[PDB]
Amino acid sequence: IDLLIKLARTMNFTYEVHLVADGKFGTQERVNNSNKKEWNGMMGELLSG
Amino acid sequence: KIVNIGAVLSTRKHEQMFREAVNQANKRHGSWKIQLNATSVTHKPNAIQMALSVCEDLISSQVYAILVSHPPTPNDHFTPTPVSYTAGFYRIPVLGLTTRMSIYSDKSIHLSFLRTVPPYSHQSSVWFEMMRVYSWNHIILLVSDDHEGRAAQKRLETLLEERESKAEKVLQFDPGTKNVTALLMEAKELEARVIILSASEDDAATVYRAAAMLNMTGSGYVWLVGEREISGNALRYAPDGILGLQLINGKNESAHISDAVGVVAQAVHELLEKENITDPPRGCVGNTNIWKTGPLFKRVLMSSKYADGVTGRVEFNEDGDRKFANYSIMNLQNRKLVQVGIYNGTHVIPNDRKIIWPGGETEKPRGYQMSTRLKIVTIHQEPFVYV
Amino acid sequence: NVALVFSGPAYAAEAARLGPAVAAAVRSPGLDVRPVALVLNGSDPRSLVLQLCDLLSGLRVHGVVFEDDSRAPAVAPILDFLSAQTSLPIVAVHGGAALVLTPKEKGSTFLQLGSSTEQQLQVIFEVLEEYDWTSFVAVTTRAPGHRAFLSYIEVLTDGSLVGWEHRGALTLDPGAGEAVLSAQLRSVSAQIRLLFCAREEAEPVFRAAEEAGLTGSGYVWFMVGPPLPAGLFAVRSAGWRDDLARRVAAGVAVVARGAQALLRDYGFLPELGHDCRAQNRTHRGESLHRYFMNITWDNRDYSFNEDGFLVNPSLVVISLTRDRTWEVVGSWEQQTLRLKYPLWSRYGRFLQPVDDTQHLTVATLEERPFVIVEPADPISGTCIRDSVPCRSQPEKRC
Repeated sequence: IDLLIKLARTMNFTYEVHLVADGKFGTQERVNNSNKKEWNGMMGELLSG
Repeated sequence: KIVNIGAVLSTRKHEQMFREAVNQANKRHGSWKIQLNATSVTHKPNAIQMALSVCEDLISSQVYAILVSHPPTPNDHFTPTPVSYTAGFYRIPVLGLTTRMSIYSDKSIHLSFLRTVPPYSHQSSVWFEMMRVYSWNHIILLVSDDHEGRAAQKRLETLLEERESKAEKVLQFDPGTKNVTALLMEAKELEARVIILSASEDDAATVYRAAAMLNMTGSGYVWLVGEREISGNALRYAPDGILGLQLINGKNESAHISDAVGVVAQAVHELLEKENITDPPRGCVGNTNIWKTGPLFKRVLMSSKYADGVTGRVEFNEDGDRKFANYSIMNLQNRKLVQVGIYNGTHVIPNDRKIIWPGGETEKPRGYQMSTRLKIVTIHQEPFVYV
Repeated sequence: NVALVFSGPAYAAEAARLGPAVAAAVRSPGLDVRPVALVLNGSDPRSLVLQLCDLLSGLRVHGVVFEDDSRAPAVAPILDFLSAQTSLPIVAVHGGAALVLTPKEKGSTFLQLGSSTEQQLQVIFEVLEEYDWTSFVAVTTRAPGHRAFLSYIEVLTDGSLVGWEHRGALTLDPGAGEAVLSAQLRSVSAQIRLLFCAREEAEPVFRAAEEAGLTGSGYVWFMVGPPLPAGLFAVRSAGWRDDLARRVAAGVAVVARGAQALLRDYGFLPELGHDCRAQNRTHRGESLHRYFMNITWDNRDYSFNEDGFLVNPSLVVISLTRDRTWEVVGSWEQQTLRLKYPLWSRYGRFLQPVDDTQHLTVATLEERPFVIVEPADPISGTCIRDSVPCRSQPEKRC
């Protein structure tokens, strides 16, 4: 958080910190319910938008 | 000893200038056995009427090709569908024109359907190259939920998957556009301003009207759009900065058929070979066997070369389509069309007139915009991020 | 009133007897079934539109069951347009009108009873791992739908604990030459070959395969499409079973239930097909394919996709015997691979070693720190990695 505040002042951007839905990091997690696989956790949220 | 050509035209008046067109067919290259007959009928009101009228008149003369064109009434391609089935099952060649649809592209059903006019789905090629000179990086596109609409999306995603990092959004909408607005504000958050539309004639005007109350047609936007939504009722309710497309010889069949007939005649000279040239089945009162020499010259027919008519470069690819056709990019301003460029397989831009853009701005507006506020995620780790 | 349209001179004899026979086979309340037999001949698209329309105008038949003799599927599209034109549901039992047709014309009520090119790829892969046939080579020819064929190949091998290996060619030209076909056929790294060939060009490639030296029982071929080398298998989906009267009874069962789907909401008999060309209007059409989801008969699901083909069939794999006869070798009933002719003694039944002598048997025992034998995991269904199968003297153990 302290490092993040430093970047915001330097590059002049605003933010709104929010937590993650499921307390897990990224993982490929290939499953049979989908075609090949889909990202889960923090990593999937970044790609979703 | 007699080579026959069959065709179906639009009107009885169109049956008057046909004989003028076939008059010069005999006086052509060689004419070893080129002795034609009229072999033409009109467009039946019903598809079932056209279904059994193909054999009784055109096949009765034992023709070796069929010419199909759009009916005078702007309906849903009433002419090609009955021909493509009866003649297709007989493996009889058919030449198409004035019908540009993506349904007659896959060879799963319509095995033999070659046409010079490119389909509506081929417009995607000009969109990519046009934005290259203007240096437009990433785009968002709107596609009607239909096979015709979905074909353009497939072509685009095989072209910007190797030389580009895909598109920002591929959001889609139902053809029954009724108060279609809920997805507009979704598009008005990614800062692209370079949206692309490929809908039909009727629904395109609905999108423009839905884009009016949300100031979606203001300055800083560029609308790279297709062809059909410039005419019809889509002419009204449209912004003043459109970049629509065009075809040089669209809706013209008198010159096309004269150019098309000769291409068949050139391929006839290659038919006479060591293979049997047995006449196709006579009539259709009774017959079950399918002749074998039909598919034996489809490659010959599709590989023909003919330097006369339109651009003198009528070359047929694996599908039914010409090569390096001319589109001649249009432009719209104050309820009037105007030419601002020509496309001949490569990007060509003459000075012509200064390009106008939506919102009244006379300069070229870059579509990119940047949002300072951005969302951030974090996790619960004790020494790093307390909660 | 259902139209029992047939095809073939041999079908005329049984047309009369099959009418009353199937009338009492299936009975439903508030529904009268009066099958009408046809003794028409000729495949020319005239009786399919002249006298066929005569039945619609005069007989006023609702629901048509089609039967064909020839295996040529070129006549299927002709009735495909007709079904979408008059909005009459047409069901074909077997024959030429059995191959799939995707995409179909909009607003079409064509119903197909067969197997597509997607479920067939699934079922043959279970048999491959059943007999430990992981290594394979798949080739194809110039086909209207080989693009979806090749794309679906790698999806199957993308998973599973077993590590698949794949190889194959792109196409072959029978008219290129005998030496030409064998020239590119040498690029093979497996004993199993898969092909997708048309009916007309099926024989020349098979005949040219003899010159390659690949015809005996040491190599196997899997037929994907709908002088014969040994080891030929095919999928029929009960094509050789259910006889004829039982098959034609299934078609009238779904049609009868098709009405009860819409009469339970409201009792109305449509008259769309009462006239072919008397009315110059075809805009009146609704719920053409909105029915026929939950159709149950003969303890088998008859669910139909949006395209109008069966999605839950009873597939059976057919094997070729040395006496040039076709017989069943396994069953695929609701995603089950119970099979027959057990797989013990690998490189035994259906696969011989043509050469090598490198198949040397090894005897072993169990001593805990040196060799460890434990049963395999039932959920995985295969030997764990960093392990070898150990047949006993038979249950596979790692």
